[PDB]
Amino acid sequence: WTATSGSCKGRCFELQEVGPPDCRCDNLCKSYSSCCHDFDELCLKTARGWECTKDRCGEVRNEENACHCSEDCLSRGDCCTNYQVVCKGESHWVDDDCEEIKVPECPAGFVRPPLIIFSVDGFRASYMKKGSKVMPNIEKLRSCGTHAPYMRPVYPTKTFPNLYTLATGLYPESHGIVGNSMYDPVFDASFHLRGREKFNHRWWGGQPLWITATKQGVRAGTFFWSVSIPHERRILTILQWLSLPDNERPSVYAFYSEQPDFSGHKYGPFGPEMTNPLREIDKTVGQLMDGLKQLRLHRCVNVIFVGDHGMEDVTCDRTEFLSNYLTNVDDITLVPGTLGRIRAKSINNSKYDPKTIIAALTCKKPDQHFKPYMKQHLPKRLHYANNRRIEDIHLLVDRRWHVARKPLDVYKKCFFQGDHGFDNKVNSMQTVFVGYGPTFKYRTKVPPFENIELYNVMCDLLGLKPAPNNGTHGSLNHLLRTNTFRPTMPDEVSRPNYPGIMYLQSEFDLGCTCDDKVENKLEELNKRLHTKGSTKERHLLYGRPAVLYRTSYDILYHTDFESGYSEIFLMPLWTSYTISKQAEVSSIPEHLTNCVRPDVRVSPGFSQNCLAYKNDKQMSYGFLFPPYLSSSPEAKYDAFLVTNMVPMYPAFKRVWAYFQRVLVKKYASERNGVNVISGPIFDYNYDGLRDTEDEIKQYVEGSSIPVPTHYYSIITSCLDFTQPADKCDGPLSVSSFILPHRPDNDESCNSSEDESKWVEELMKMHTARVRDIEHLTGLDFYRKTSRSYSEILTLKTYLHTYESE
Ligand SMILES: *[C@@H]1O[C@H](CO)[C@@H](O[C@@H]2O[C@H](CO)[C@@H](O[C@@H]3O[C@H](CO[C@H]4O[C@H](CO)[C@@H](O)[C@H](O[C@H]5O[C@H](CO)[C@@H](O)[C@H](O)[C@@H]5O[C@H]5O[C@H](CO)[C@@H](O)[C@H](O)[C@@H]5O)[C@@H]4O)[C@@H](O)[C@H](O[C@H]4O[C@H](CO)[C@@H](O)[C@H](O)[C@@H]4O[C@H]4O[C@H](CO)[C@@H](O)[C@H](O)[C@@H]4O)[C@@H]3O)[C@H](O)[C@H]2NC(C)=O)[C@H](O)[C@H]1NC(C)=O
Ligand SMILES: COCC(=O)N1CCC(c2ccc3ncn(CC(=O)N(C)Cc4ccc(C#N)c(Cl)c4)c(=O)c3c2)CC1
Ligand SMILES: [Ca+2]
Ligand SMILES: [Ca+2]
Ligand code: NA
Ligand code: NA
Ligand SMILES: [Zn+2]
Repeated sequence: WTATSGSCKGRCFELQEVGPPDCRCDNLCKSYSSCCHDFDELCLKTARGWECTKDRCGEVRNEENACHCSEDCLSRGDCCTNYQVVCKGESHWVDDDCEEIKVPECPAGFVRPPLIIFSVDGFRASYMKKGSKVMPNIEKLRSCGTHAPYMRPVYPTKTFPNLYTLATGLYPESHGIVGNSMYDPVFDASFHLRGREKFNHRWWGGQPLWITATKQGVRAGTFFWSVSIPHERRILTILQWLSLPDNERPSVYAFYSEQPDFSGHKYGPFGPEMTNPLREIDKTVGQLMDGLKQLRLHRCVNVIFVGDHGMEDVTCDRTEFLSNYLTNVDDITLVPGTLGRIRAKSINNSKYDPKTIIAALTCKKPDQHFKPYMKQHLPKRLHYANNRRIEDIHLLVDRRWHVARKPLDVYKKCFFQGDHGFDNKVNSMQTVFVGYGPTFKYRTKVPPFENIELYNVMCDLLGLKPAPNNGTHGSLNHLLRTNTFRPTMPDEVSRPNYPGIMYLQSEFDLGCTCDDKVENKLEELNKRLHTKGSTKERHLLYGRPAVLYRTSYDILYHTDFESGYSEIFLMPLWTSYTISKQAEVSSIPEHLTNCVRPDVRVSPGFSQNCLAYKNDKQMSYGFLFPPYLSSSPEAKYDAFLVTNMVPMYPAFKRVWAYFQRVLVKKYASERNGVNVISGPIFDYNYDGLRDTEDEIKQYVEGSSIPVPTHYYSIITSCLDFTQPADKCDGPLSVSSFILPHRPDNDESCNSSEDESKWVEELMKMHTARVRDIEHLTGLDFYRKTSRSYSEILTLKTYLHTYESE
């Protein structure tokens, strides 16, 4: 109930929202149908349009007009945005030369440069180049300020998850807005873009920028807008708030545009109809910049021009139907479209089996345009599992395609030609970032980066301490002229032990055998030096990783590799080795096929054992440092130490052996040497964070050997590939992966073929950031380099995407 019989007189676009049953006058009242009776009349004036003309100059004020051209308008803060241009001989902002903003040039009373965030829905990254001839204002912001060639959205690449990620610096799994459409099984409620349900605060987690600012005494309202408020009126409202008294005026502002997304869904990303919406958005930026220039704020404010996601070509006829795969299609509920999410129709149904649904959807048609996953099996880079609103069954849909339950869902609603929501590494889903103002750099291009990083930067821009979030604070310092945050390396929590030779062979009863008894002071001191760390500078190029939790571990040195060996998990946490361009690949000798050797530095009680692998009919083993890459037949014995062994399913060993025997050498050839760090990951509760010992759900049968959920590698070389990896003087280049440790290769439809036809494709799908591995391991990498810490943080957030240009 609303008593709509109050008034908006003197209250138009008020900042403090007033509580029902009293009527409202704020920018959201229309969405709630709760505006006062006279809101349209007083707050949504339209008379005489949005622009001054020559005949209107110095007019007598008429309060009915949409905006004003009278002499008093500048002091009232309510001129039309072109007033100085038409009536005072001023130039439009876009026609002015660009001039470096070295210091903020603000009116008296401004405590700090305001921040204006201009967000555009569906603004695909390539629009910046392809539409540049029709977007002169946007082109000036881009060429004069700081810009990236593209910005990576979060998955799913939908509106509400991405806009709220921009506001919070959190993954959708953490902020709770996991789709444009969501069902919560605990609320027994569905969230849609259309409807009142989305108004309930129970959906919205984390701490958005407006709340962060308000808590710290910086004034800021929410970033939402009612759709029916026209763009010209949103801009005039922002400019009027900027003319408020010092004690009343906000420091952060948000404009939102529904375009170009709206027309993109109808016409496709590059439909001829798309030129006009891009023109109209550019005109709106022009209105803002002209308005700022009138108020002498155009060299004071920091402006961020930012998109939520791009747009792909998608039509009705490119739809896969679940009724073509399943027979029981009426026992499921599907969230459809550019992603699929599947749950049971009824919770009273104990005859609902996710296993049988997955099997009936796996590699069933040769051209199949989607792939089913249990959520914990999705690529870890998506960070899309740790929330009750994310269904156990997920469908990853090919770009350009849709999934639907039954044909009747599609014709009983071709309409549309565009859509979005696909994997966030897809080129068509990439969006835009431009920063312009005193605090951003001048005429500067930055590498592509993830939208999760922006919350920290906006906090820096406003002098705020960020709430805990998923950005890496310092990784975007290169965007800023000043206000840089000074990041520092986390302190190491556990110091390693360095064990010497402490155990005789006969103390071990591991059930292992090796043909190694086949037997010089020249070469005995030599190998003693190797065991002491003489080759360590070759194989550990960036220092040892720091362990950021409490644990018991040993450093083990060898000719060809170094490791950090966990006495708790009975295997390395990390294994580090360098392979030059000139390195040679060899075989495992016949006599060494089943060789496993006790390590006389490590107790029998803290070792794995061969008998457990013999008894476990499902589980086999592999090695972290590959025997194929030994530097000599004598060094090869080190690779068969029990302390280099890890548990591996035979299906996974096909993947791992191909990576070790073929791909490491190929990368060494291409990149002029590589340094590799490899290791296990345990994430049984799919939270993206390292498991404690008591979270492990699976062991090698009848032992205390824990089974990893994933295996990682981090592959580093010189950015200047004319220098070898082990003698690099400048910036680094990295690619990394987090491969799921699965007992089948059901994910790869071509797995019955030779590894050369499917393994590398799998690895590409499971590409990762160094920072993702750090979360999953409690390790901190690149501790000892010649590079600045901010640069290393940028390197740790890099993702190698394997898309074209
Ligand atoms: C990305 O960045 C984010 C942000 O930094 C990282 O997420 C953080 O992870 C922390 C570790 O998991 C976690 O800290 C825990 O917080 C518990 C208190 O939780 C509430 O308070 C916070 C702070 O105000 C709030 O933000 C939380 O909000 C969540 O929940 C509501 C719904 O209730 C949502 O609206 C919101 O979207 C958000 O949901 C997300 O998080 C929850 C987990 O909290 C998930 O379940 C959701 O699916 C969703 O992802 C909460 O309202 C606190 O209780 C924890 O402490 C326990 O654990 C320690 C172990 O050290 C133990 O010593 C304590 O005793 C304690 O145990 C008690 O609780 C147990 C569980 O019920 C119980 O078994 C015991 O008996 C004890 O009573 C813990 O400190 C933090 O909340 C989140 N924050 C957010 C915002 O998500 C994220 O990890 C990053 N991702 C990556 C990959 O790096
Ligand atoms: C976290 O706080 C939640 C909260 O304050 N509320 C819950 C939500 C509640 C509410 C009330 C009325 C509304 N009217 C229109 N739209 C559309 C709308 O603005 N865009 C499409 C643009 C937009 C801009 C910023 C963000 C962010 N970030 C997002 Cl996601 C969307 C609402 O989304 C909307 C939301 C307002 C109260
Ligand atoms: Ca959108
Ligand atoms: Ca975990
Ligand atoms: Na076995
Ligand atoms: Na297969
Ligand atoms: Zn859309």
